[PDB]
Amino acid sequence: SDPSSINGGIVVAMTGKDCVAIACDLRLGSQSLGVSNKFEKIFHYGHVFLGITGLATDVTTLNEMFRYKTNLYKLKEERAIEPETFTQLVSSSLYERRFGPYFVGPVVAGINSKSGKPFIAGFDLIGCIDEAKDFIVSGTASDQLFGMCESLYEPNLEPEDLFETISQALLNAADRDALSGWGAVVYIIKKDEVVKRYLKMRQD
Amino acid sequence: TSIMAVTFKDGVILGADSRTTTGAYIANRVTDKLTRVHDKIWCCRSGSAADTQAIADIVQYHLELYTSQYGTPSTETAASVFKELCYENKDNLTAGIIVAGYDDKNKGEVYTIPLGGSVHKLPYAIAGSGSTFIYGYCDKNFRENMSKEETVDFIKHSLSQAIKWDGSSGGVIRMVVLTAAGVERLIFYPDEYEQL
Amino acid sequence: NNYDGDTVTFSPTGRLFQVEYALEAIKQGSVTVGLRSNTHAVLVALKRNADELSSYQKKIIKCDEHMGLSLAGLAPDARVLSNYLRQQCNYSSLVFNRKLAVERAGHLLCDKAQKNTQSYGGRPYGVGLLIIGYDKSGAHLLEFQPSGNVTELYGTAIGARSQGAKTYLERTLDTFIKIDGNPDELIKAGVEAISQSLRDESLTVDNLSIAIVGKDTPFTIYDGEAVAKYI
Amino acid sequence: TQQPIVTGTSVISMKYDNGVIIAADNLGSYGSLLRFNGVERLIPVGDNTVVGISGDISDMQHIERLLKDLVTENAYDNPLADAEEALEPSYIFEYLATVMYQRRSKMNPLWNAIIVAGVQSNGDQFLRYVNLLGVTYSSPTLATGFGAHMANPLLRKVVDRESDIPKTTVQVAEEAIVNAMRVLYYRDARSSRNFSLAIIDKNTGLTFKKNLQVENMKWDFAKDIKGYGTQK
Amino acid sequence: MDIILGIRVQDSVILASSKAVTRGISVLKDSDDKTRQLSPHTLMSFAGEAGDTVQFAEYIQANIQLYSIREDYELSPQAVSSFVRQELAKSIRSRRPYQVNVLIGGYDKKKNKPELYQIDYLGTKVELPYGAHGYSGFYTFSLLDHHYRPDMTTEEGLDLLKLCVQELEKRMPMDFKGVIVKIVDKDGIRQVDDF
Amino acid sequence: QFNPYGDNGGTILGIAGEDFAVLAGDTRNITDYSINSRYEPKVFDCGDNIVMSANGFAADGDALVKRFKNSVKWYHFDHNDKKLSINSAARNIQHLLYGKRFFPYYVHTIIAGLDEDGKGAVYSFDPVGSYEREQCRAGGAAASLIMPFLDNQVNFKNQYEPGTNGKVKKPLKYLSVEEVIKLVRDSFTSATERHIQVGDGLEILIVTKDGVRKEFYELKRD
Amino acid sequence: TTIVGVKFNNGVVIAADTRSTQGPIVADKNCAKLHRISPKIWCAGAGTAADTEAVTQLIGSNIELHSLYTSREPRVVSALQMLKQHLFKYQGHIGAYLIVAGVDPTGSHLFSIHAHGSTDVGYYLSLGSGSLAAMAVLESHWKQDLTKEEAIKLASDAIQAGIWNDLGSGSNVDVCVMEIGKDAEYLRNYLTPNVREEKQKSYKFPRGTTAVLKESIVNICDIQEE
Amino acid sequence: TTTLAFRFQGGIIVAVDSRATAGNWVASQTVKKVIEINPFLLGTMAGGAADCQFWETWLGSQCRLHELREKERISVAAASKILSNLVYQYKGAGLSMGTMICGYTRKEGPTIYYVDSDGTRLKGDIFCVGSGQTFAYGVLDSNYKWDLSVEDALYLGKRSILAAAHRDAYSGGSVNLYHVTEDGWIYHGNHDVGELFWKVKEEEGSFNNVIG
Amino acid sequence: TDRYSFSLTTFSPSGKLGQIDYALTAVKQGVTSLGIKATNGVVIATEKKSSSPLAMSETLSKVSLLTPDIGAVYSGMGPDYRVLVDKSRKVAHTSYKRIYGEYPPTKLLVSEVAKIMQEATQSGGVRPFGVSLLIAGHDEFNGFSLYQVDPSGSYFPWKATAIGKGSVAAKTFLEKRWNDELELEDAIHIALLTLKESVEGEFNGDTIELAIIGDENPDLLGYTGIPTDKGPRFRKLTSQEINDRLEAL
Repeated sequence: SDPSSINGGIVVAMTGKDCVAIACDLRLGSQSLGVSNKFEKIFHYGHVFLGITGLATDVTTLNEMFRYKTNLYKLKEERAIEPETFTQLVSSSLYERRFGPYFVGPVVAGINSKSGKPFIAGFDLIGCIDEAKDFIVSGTASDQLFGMCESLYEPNLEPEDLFETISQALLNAADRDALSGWGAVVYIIKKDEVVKRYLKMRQD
Repeated sequence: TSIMAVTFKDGVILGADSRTTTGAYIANRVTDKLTRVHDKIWCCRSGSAADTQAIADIVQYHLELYTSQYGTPSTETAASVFKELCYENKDNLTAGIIVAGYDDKNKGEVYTIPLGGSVHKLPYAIAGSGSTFIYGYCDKNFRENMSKEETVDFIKHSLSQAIKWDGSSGGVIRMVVLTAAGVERLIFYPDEYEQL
Repeated sequence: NNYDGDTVTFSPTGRLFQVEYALEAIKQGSVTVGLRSNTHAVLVALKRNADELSSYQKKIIKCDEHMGLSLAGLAPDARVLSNYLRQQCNYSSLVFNRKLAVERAGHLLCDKAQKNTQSYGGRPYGVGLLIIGYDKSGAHLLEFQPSGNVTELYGTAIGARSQGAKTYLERTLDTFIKIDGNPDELIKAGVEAISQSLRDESLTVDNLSIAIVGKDTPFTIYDGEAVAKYI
Repeated sequence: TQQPIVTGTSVISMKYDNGVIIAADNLGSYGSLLRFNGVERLIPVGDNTVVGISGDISDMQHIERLLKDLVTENAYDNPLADAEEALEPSYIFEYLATVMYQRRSKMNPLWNAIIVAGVQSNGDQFLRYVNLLGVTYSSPTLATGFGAHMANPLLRKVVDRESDIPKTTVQVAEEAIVNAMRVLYYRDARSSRNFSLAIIDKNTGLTFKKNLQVENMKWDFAKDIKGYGTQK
Repeated sequence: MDIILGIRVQDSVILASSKAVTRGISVLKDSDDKTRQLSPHTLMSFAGEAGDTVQFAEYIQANIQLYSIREDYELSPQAVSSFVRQELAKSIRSRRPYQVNVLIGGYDKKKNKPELYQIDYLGTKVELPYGAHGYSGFYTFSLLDHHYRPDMTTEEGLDLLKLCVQELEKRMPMDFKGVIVKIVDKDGIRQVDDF
Repeated sequence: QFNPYGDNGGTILGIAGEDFAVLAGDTRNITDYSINSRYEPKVFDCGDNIVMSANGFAADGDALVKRFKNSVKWYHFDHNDKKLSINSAARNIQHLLYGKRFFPYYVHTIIAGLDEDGKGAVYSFDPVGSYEREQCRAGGAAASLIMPFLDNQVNFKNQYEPGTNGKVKKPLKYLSVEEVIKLVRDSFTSATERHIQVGDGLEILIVTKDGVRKEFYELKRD
Repeated sequence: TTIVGVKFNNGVVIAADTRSTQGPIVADKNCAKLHRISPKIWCAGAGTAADTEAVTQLIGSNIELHSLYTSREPRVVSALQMLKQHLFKYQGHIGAYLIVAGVDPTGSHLFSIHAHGSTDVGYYLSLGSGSLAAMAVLESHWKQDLTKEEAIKLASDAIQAGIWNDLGSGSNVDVCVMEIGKDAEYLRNYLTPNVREEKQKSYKFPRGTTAVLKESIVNICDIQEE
Repeated sequence: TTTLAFRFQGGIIVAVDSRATAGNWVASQTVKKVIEINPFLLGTMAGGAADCQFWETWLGSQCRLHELREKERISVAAASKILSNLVYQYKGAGLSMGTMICGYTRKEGPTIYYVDSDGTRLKGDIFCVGSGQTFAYGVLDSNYKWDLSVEDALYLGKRSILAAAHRDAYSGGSVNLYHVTEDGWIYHGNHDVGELFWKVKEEEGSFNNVIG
Repeated sequence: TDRYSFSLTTFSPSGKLGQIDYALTAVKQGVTSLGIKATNGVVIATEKKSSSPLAMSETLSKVSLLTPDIGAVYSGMGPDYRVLVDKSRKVAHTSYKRIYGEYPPTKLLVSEVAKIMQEATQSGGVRPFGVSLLIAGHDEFNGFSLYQVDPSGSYFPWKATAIGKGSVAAKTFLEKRWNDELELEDAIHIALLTLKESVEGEFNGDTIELAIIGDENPDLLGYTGIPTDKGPRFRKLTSQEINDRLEAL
């Protein structure tokens, strides 16, 4: 059908004060049939976190693509790449294959080490940088995510207010969507310390 | 949209409207459809808008170089340049150009190029898509070898009819006059011919 | 000095030495004599074998059903040109329905030879061809140099000891043009001509090769028992 | 792809004892509008061959370009190529043929139909046909387009086969071609009163008679007809 | 299409592929193998589009063996899977795709553990303790949740597999004429002659 | 749009003799309901005792015939005036057809002459290549009118003896070239009546080992 | 997306919305839409969201090249003629509809460019989905010879017409005012209509509300050595 | 069209019919569909007449050329896996194939391979190909025996084609028999379907849809 | 055309490439140029020379801007400097700026210009560049930074350095005047002063070109209203400005 709804997937991302959090589901389907409840859609190059939604194979292709580009950045200029600089590379890689593109929708989430600001950004198929300082949502339960996320969220949250909001936001769209859910992992990204917390949730 | 050019005793006078419709919404209404491609050889553009302009830039590049190496082009020369770009990309570049100009040796000449790209010399030309309403007017009341005053009214009066019967023709009537005296622009606003 | 192993460099005496050296490829080749009239042209060639058990080297090459070339230079170099003449003969027939003119076929030939004498790593062709043919302008005999220069002649020769044949023809020049409609004699006057280039080489049924072209004859090569009535 | 845009009418023709006649009219219609009048479709080539072109006006112009280059090409080298190796009609034909085939293969055709009308140096008549499919044939009567089934029948009633070419003289042929322009002019809805005419003879050279009109039309009958059948 | 199940018990990967091959209206051959030995302890089973399958199974087996004779050390299942993933990625961007679904089972002698992997026609690698491709998949992923236990032995695992086959045999309206079983384990790659 | 192939009709009949060959075809040249020309050959001599006809759509017919008469020329040139067999002509023709298989030729091509047993051969090809040595075969529009008749009179197909009643097949006939020629014109007279793509002129190339003879005979013109 | 570009006596003022959409859903309440070819050549873009941002970045690249290769200011025409040429090759497969504006030494300019390579010139042009609405307001209030303080008001009310009546347009209204031989001023968030009310309550939650299955700490740091 | 081969313990009987078509009418009935690749390999023409006839002759170029380089006549398996690779380039270019390359070598015995348009390459020991492949299978497979005689295996071939000829519209003409031994193929003559039909019926007392 | 596809940079028999050494010879013929890296800027200075006094040196650029943060200054051939400044601009934008959205770090751009040097020792038909550049710049991660790119194709980071015909004298003077802490006003005071013991023609602000990569300017940016962007840290000083500071030596 849709080339970005044939295995589903979602990514939600939110900012708080002095922290960000990003989270994905763990579902890989082939249409109707569930194949796996343990495929990641979040990856980490350094202290940047890149969540990638959309078609199954291009999540994986694109992970090893940026794995290649992040290595050459770090080696030449002798530091881990910053969130803001990286966002520009996520845009260009999509745009190079302007026709017949990568059928993804990534989410960049970090906290800059040079300024200490939460910073997040988004992309469509072709990739238009979507600034925010709220939250950016992407995937196949994104219509639901945009409503749900906005309603709970209060501008700026504490590092563990932020775990309760982005967890509920993700659960409630994911159990009203058919191609999302089925086990999920929520990350809380503070300055220097990332915790990966799997979530108890509905498998049916 | 209506474009025309008429030969007369002192040279050739070019004529255009200024409405460019796309759909029902008029994008621009002060369009200057009369383009200089040398300095005594001006053209008239009609048809697919981006594809006429693209060609014209290339023709301009050809003639600027032609001047600089071989000497000044003629109406004939410029029209030829035009034809061979429409002719060799004739499936996808869709252009009706009227190339009109004043030579210092042969006076005014007019060529008409339709969408296939075939040159044809004419003592006045009309091409467009608003010029299918004034076809019978232009032939009956036209005379070859008219004095200046007459010519300017002949092209006004036709475009006034084109405006009236074609709603893809409108706004200002622009005329550029090419003569040995030089290069003179006239502009006629709507009350000035809607009066008639 | 190094003007002589470079085909791109002159030569303070205003030459190139390579085309000249290439012109000496013709002198060490074998002899051939051509003579033509207004209705028939003839090539009379002396083939030359290496030893007793070796065969004799064909020296008239059929180019078409009305065009023939004969070498007198080096054989490997002649195999590049023979195709080229065939190629432009079939292209002229194919496209323009025209049995390729002899005179125009010379002009093509020039420019193939020139473009390798202009270019380094290239060489002038060491072969020099005599090219006969029958078109609507009549019969013609061309002499092609390694230079790429073509000239049009009542009769000529190239090879080894070519000068003596040119003499036999310079005399007998005004006899054979006024022979017309009698190929028998035209063939006979060239046998006497190539006999002045011998030096006890004789002419047998294995040495002599004649080929003719007519207004009533296509291209034919006689050899074996067909030149044994013209010894 | 290429499909017709601006199109001519028909070029019509027949053989007679000492040469060939060929005639075409002066029209570029752009469908409904009959937009170019006095733009000629017969192109004399050489000095004894008239090559009459139907179909596309665009394409036709660009094949006149190649004919002119071809006279330039045959003249080169040789001074006797304007006397006894001139451009024969079979020559002008062969190049036009071969061009059509090769353009057909790349699937962008030069959309024309050509008659190549002449007389050989041998004195033989030559009238030979090519079209945009690449098809060739000779006949005693030949016609492009719509005229290949309108004009062609009338012409072909004078010369039926290859043994009435000797018996058809320059004056019966002149008449038949005039007549067939007029037959077309009634029943063909893209036509023009002006037409050019060439007459190719084997002793007076090529004569190129321009700017004839069609006359002696019938209309005298049309005051009698009233209604469509119910109305009288 | 054709059956293609994997099941990874604590000491062996048990792969199975269908015997029957039906090209045209008629089964033409009834015992054809649909596997290729890549490495002594790495096995690849295939089913997919007729005539892509032969070329893609033999292509990958040339390249993996070349890499093995070079270092004299066979690549992990983990590695094999990724190289497999990579070509299928490339093939849907290319003019005509290879649409060949493969289950890769290998014994990893470096973790000293058996491992199973699933790579679909699009090129998605997934580790899984059992897997399946095509319509075959639909009847056995549910039946396998019921009886599978991670700590099983091989002979337990063989009777589970003959349960799986049995369920397919009735409920599938396409004949497969039973499976051929091939086991991949640390003593080599062996076969079972019982269905 | 563009459509790149037509049809120009006509029909051919190649009959492989026993010591002769005959290749006949009508010379009627048409497009749609128009008669282009009364007479315009569809049987071409190629020389070296092989006749060739490609009938179908004219434009391919002219070019593939043409590309064969060069492959004749080049053979004489580089293999040094060796004889070109009918048998070697066939194999060669197959590559000419097959060279274009994606924008293919449109003509049924039949060749005939005498090969290296001195017996008549006719080889007939399908448009994208393939060929088969036949004893008789037709091609073209009207070919299925002419074929089942020719099978009746030559190969005596389905004719049994009188008084046996099927227990014995009717004995074969040794032919001469005039016996056959009679039969060609008549089968064509039928096809012309009963089909609209046949008529005008009938042109019969005969190959004998004494040279290639060309004999014209008229049909009805309709 | 409502984007006006209004020429005036001493310059040009170009203003746009802050809404970026992805389908019917509002991606971003506030996002930039005015981008910078060159410091004196601004542009805003309408049509397809990625192909606005990249094509500006790209002819941006080559002009910056070009301005420094010539040791002179980069002209409005320089930009215009490269855009134009570049868009025509793909024959209108790259979806961008830009209002291009700017000042240079040879005066004030204002252009519009379609996705193929039509270019028009008025003293007021608009592109977007808002185009229609924008344009209406302009033709009533506008005259020849407007002052700055006049111009900016005309630009603002013009985008506000855009917001009320077009749904592809909304949120805040951005302005950038350029005058000839004076610095180019970016007034992002000039005029804010549609200021979001207070939500009826907080939807904050006590600790422990959701259920964790497991927890871990995962490392973003390099390997250390004691 | 209906083409078959089956191994037994003497080698491989290859049998084909000789009528082909175009349209709904008999184009030819003189066509032989047993294309000699080698004098030790027989290949069959089914599907498209041109494509099978062209390539199978090219395979025999590459077979002849193999013998020269390695000084050793090719295996049956090596022949098939040249053709499969070549074919597979022309996939999605409209190329239809449908051949079996059958050979007897001393290192493989009798072997049959089927090659396909698609580029499948299957080994197996009874392969029936054509529009009438359904009707060949029946008679073959109900009386197949590995331990079979050479007189009896040519008659089992004969009869699989004669059922197929009878019921399929497009088969007919003649039946061709080949016995492939180690020392190359022997041709076991031509049997017209016209003459054959009524002799088999008189002998076996089979056929009793058909009046008699 | 071409018919050269073999290097003309070749090793000598006792080692060392002959050609990269010769190319370095052409550099020490040329003008004297210096660069002093301070804690808050980098100052660079060079001397301007003309064919004749009828030639202007105000329309000639012996200091160029590559990006708004990283400038260049040379000693060596004028022509080689010209092409090597342009190819650097083109590769600065095409091999990083498009992709990463910001201008290259000073180190990263230095690294790129060093491969261009390399491909004019390597690859047939070419000879090495005949300039040594100082590429001074500022990036966010190395602070201010000074490099010296040479025809060899290697680069070395410096604290202050000299190249040209006065190079040996210059660096002996620079040894004694480099201090750990140098303010931007002090840095200018050493660099003019060093260059003055390497001048024997006219000494005026019209013959001495000086450029600072000091600290940033929101007045040569061309706009205001984005506080992310802070203008050119590169700022070439006109003749008059340099001239005030010559009277204050």
